[PDB]
Amino acid sequence: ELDQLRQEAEQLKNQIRDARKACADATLSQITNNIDPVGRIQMRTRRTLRGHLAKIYAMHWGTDSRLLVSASQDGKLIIWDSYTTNKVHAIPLRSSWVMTCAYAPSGNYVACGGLDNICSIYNLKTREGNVRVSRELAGHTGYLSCCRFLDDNQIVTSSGDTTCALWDIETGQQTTTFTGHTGDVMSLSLAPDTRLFVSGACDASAKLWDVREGMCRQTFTGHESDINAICFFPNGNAFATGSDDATCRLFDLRADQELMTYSHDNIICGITSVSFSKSGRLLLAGYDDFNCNVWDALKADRAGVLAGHDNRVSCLGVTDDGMAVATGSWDSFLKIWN
Amino acid sequence: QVQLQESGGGLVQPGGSLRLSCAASGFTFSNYKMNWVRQAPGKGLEWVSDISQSGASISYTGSVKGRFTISRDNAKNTLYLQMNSLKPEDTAVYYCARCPAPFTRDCFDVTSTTYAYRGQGTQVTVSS
Amino acid sequence: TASIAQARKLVEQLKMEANIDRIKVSKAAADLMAYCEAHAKEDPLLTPVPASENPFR
Amino acid sequence: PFYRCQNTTSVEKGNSAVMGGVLFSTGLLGNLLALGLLARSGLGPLPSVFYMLVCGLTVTDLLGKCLLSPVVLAAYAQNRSLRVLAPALDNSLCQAFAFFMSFFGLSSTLQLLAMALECWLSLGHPFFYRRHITLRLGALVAPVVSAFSLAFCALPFMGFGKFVQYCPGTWCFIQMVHEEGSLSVLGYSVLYSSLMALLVLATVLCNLGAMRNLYAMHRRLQRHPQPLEELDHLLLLALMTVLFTMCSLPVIYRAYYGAFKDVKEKNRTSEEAEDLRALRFLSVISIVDPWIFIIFRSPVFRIFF
Amino acid sequence: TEDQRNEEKAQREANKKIEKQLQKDKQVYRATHRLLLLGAGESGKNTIVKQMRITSGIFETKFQVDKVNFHMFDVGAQRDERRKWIQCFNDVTAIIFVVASSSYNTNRLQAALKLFDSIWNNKWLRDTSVILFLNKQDLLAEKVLAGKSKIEDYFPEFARYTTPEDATPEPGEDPRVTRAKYFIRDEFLRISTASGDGRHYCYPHFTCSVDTENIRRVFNDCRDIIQRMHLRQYEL
Ligand SMILES: CC(C)CCC[C@@H](C)[C@H]1CC[C@H]2[C@@H]3CC=C4C[C@@H](O)CC[C@]4(C)[C@H]3CC[C@]12C
Ligand SMILES: CC(C)CCC[C@@H](C)[C@H]1CC[C@H]2[C@@H]3CC=C4C[C@@H](O)CC[C@]4(C)[C@H]3CC[C@]12C
Ligand SMILES: CCCCC[C@H](O)/C=C/[C@H]1C(=O)C[C@H](O)[C@@H]1C/C=C/CCCC(=O)O
Repeated sequence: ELDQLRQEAEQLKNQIRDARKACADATLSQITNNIDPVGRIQMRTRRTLRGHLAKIYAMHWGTDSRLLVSASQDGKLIIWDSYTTNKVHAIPLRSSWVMTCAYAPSGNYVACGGLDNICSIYNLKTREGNVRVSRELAGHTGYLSCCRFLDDNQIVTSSGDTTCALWDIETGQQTTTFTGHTGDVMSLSLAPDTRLFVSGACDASAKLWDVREGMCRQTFTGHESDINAICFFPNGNAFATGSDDATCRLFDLRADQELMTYSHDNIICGITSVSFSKSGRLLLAGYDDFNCNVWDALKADRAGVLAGHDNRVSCLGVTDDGMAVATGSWDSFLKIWN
Repeated sequence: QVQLQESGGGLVQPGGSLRLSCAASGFTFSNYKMNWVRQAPGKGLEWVSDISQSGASISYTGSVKGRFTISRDNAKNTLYLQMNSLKPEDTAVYYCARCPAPFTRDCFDVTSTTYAYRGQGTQVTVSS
Repeated sequence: TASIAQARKLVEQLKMEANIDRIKVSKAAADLMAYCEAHAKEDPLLTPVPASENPFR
Repeated sequence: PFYRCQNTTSVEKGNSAVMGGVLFSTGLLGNLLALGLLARSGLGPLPSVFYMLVCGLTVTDLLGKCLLSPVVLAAYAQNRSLRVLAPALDNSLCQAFAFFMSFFGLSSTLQLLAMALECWLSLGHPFFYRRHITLRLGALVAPVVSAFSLAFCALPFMGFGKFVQYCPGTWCFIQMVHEEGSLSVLGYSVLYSSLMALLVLATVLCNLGAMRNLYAMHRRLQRHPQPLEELDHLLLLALMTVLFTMCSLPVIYRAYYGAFKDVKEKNRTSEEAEDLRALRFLSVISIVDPWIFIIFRSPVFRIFF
Repeated sequence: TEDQRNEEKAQREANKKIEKQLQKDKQVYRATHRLLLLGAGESGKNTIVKQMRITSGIFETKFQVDKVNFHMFDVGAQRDERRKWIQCFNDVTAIIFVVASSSYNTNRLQAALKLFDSIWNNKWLRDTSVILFLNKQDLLAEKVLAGKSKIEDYFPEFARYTTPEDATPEPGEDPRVTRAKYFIRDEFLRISTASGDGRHYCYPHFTCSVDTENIRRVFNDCRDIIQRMHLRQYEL
């Protein structure tokens, strides 16, 4: 009987591939060939943040574009001032091997987690003035890979259990469970409207999820290896994913297929982080070669290189306003570029 | 999408010979290391053999050395496993396992849980 | 049960995803180019932001 | 007068300034190569305690050769001793030259002892090194050593110790002899000699401990449990210790001899010749340190060597 | 803007306090030596953790040896896909790899060998030493002395293997037990020496689940690793 299900799945996949091919009347590169190239932008480190002990693994810019949160595996979650480089808070983490961090839009709460399988919440604006654990989300059965705040009460978290979950910070329970991924989820990305989120699960495929409906709305299979990074396009209609194959691929929720690929022969190392600028014309992706290459979202060319780090690049994020970009690396130093 | 289609397996008597074939697709067959794993009836996954990207370094398990021959041809993205002499204990579903990442030699495809880069496998049985 | 339940869920999800409202790629590329050229000047990274306005001086 | 050319303004022509020119040029070239390799490393490796210690040591050695060699050679050449070589407000340049000489010697000895102790603590007491020793400590080691050397060599100007000119007339040093026996003039000399001997013995003991730890590591590596392993560090440390001892023992021996091994000095010529040699050998430490500590370790040199 | 300058001074004071706190944290950290414990499911690693300690995805085991803090971390309750989260332990002092030598037939010894090879070849682990604890030696002795579990049936190269000259057999141990032990050791030695060396070293130690000397063995391995890491300093 399993052969019938296998043949049915094969025919469904073939029909979906034929449909995607029929919708591919043209290619984004052939149409953008007329777009003016960005050329070259010599970005320099305007601010250097020091104080982290162990290798930094995660980072997330704040909506205010002033404060930033970075998580290191030394058991500390430091908040830095983008303009003055002054550390605002020094939150010691109960779990040393922290692998994710999230800064709430309002800045009243902060989340983080890792191998402990617990996404602890921290309140930065307590009446006492100190930062204390607000909620512990210990329902996951795997290491927390990435987390992003939907609001002051809702937060999406990725775990090594190959399933994402929507959490209610007030009650501390899984509001909705997202199943369907084959491998361990690595990164998360919230749409501008906070209604959809995508993620890779070490299966060379990205899935579109609905926060309210709680189902895999769409699925992409453009990559060829494990996906470690994902970020939505500023418009919310497309997203780019970073994989160990050393290639970045742009996917559109409406096209349901890969639009273009960003890669180079000399670039053979894996990808760790990917992010878009305010306009989305620049695709800043971190690579394991100790430098971050800026790829033109339209021309598929390297518009710049950020070789200021001495160790592997782990996280990368651009401010909502797009003023400056900070690149995290295992060297325990955060460099802000502009 | 990564796709692996194993073939060449079937029934055989003790001392026979089979030549399994796996049709690779959806990736650069030459940039990834190929590994053969089997799951005996009522048992866990067992590593059989591997073959490097260029095909120079080859290794087999002690129960397979000098009995099976692995081979690959990147010119068509296909893997092979020549079985010279089988025995009843060799009955198992042979799955084709690919390296997690390219340009690497550290494999973690023996995972018991569902591996995202393995084929459906081919059923091979040996009986007198 | 689990072996067949996984396949059943996969088939159901694939059926649900097959009937989506797929859009052409030309229109998506045109919309992306329009969005890029619209907020081009509003991107401090794409265009050279003045030194005075830059808080990172 | 024991010091034949003390109040003198001559230089027994019977002495050719070749032995100083070579000692100056070789050391200058060595220190220049060392600093060039260090600058190449800093422009691109990462900083470390040993790196900063070696940097301080080589910079101090270069700053010495400069001042001193320049004055001596000036003299020999021009043909006027230091007491008249600055024919000006300068019965000076004879006490200042000896002050700088003693300061640089004591500072080189102290920095060598500090590096030996750091290596010994790192290789024999790894936990203690990881716990207490950091780059902030190595950064302050050299300034503190220089300050201590200055404070110690400033004593002859407070009535405890004197500086006198020797036979060649082109250089000066602590009054190792003792005129008639003023525990005040002889006190500073004997104290400097004792301090130098103690520092040399401590450095030798630290080098022996480091070599023992390296030999133990080599024995453990013989079994399974571009760069070079401890086997080359063993030879490097052995050569360094041997040369340092052979260059530091003569001056201490001569100091003790002029201090207590005499009642009325005899054979002034031999005493002066031996006093000159002693420092001739002691000056070789500054030429040996840069090579052994950087050049023999630099991969660029090991490729051909 | 006097208020702006006052807020800047307050933030500078807070930053100075946080810098003092971070200096204290670094002093406490560099004095601590983190260790990763890994091994097959059938290995006796649980007994080792129990002896050393006498829902969460990771367990912390703190033990002191000669006034030296050691933080051994167990990564239990985690999926067997280790290719991702194993990278987080790149800076650990050592990786305590516990393998059951008597677990050879499926053939768990082959799986342990492949896991050790992958750990040794992992790019992000080429600078991390692995402490190989060949656990369950009594079971291997009982199986090879009075048993029909011929190693040549699952390791044809064993038929031609012979006890090396450097072998230090235990007083009273049967020659066959020592031969099997040293063959299983060389099985990992080949992988650890031919795949690369110089950046990290393997410390094979024949131990048992109840052996209390495992703590001293880990202490000696940490000493050796820290010494060999300090030796790198002397390279300009
Ligand atoms: C930590 C390392 C890399 C930096 C410090 C090394 C160098 C640059 C510094 C530290 C202390 C310095 C010495 C301090 C005292 C004196 C006294 C005087 O007679 C001339 C300068 C001299 C001789 C200095 C030479 C340069 C010196 C040795
Ligand atoms: C004393 C330390 C801290 C500072 C070192 C600076 C050097 C350049 C200074 C300090 C004191 C100085 C000495 C003090 C007084 C005299 C006068 C006369 O008798 C000859 C020179 C001599 C002996 C000076 C030579 C230069 C000198 C040695
Ligand atoms: C001297 C002990 C500390 C070392 C300080 C410095 O490095 C020494 C440099 C020496 C040279 O290189 C040339 C010259 O020898 C100079 C110092 C003079 C020593 C005795 C005079 C030699 C002579 O009259 O011919």
